[PDB]
Amino acid sequence: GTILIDLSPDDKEFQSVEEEMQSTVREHRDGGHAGGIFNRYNILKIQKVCNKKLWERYTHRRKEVSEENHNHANERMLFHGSPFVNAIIHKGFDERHAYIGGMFGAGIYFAENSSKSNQYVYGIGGGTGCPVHKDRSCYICHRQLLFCRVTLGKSFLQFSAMAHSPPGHHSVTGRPSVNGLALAEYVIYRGEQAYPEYLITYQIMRPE
Ligand SMILES: CN1c2ncccc2C(=O)N[C@H]1c1ccc(Cl)cc1Cl
Ligand SMILES: [Zn+2]
Repeated sequence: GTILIDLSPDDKEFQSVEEEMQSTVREHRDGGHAGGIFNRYNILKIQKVCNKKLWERYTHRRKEVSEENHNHANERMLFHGSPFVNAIIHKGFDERHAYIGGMFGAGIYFAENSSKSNQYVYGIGGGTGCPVHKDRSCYICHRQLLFCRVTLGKSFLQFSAMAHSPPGHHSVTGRPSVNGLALAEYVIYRGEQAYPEYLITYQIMRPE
């Protein structure tokens, strides 16, 4: 029951989502190995993901968390890149979409840096790159990211360089403690704590 609604580039909503995408690009410690080499994106399309049952599943869980955390859901808008994005927008997030080998355990990971999520579009470590050219830095092929509404509740803070949340917490926050320019990454352990709100289609752009 998912429908996708295209946003106009003239729409303030398109513009605010594009700005969050573009402004959160950073350099990565792999020199571009996983995600490719780029400083900005060519945004091709931004679509709103509308699914009433998935939305109600999200808001139900959001209310439970909020009531466990002094009426504070601690909701964020975060990026998610995955080879499962077409399944996620139709079926919702669930344990099949978790990263079993993640550093905070088997969970569903999200990023503040759009370029961090871009590293995972073609799989863990960028897999083998795009299916057409086998190129992790492909400038031709269209990529997709999700910009998701995420309930963190009481988040366990890890200072750093499906499983359960730590007891007494609803998520984990990975705070960068070496790279002064990296933004945070977050993990949830219940698929109901995220809603895939926007589907963003783009290309990475070759630096000039
Ligand atoms: C694991 N990965 C991430 N890790 C840190 C920050 C953000 C992300 C993200 O955007 N995607 C996840 C992810 C990628 C691929 C697969 Cl198969 C599962 C996940 Cl959870
Ligand atoms: Zn390609």
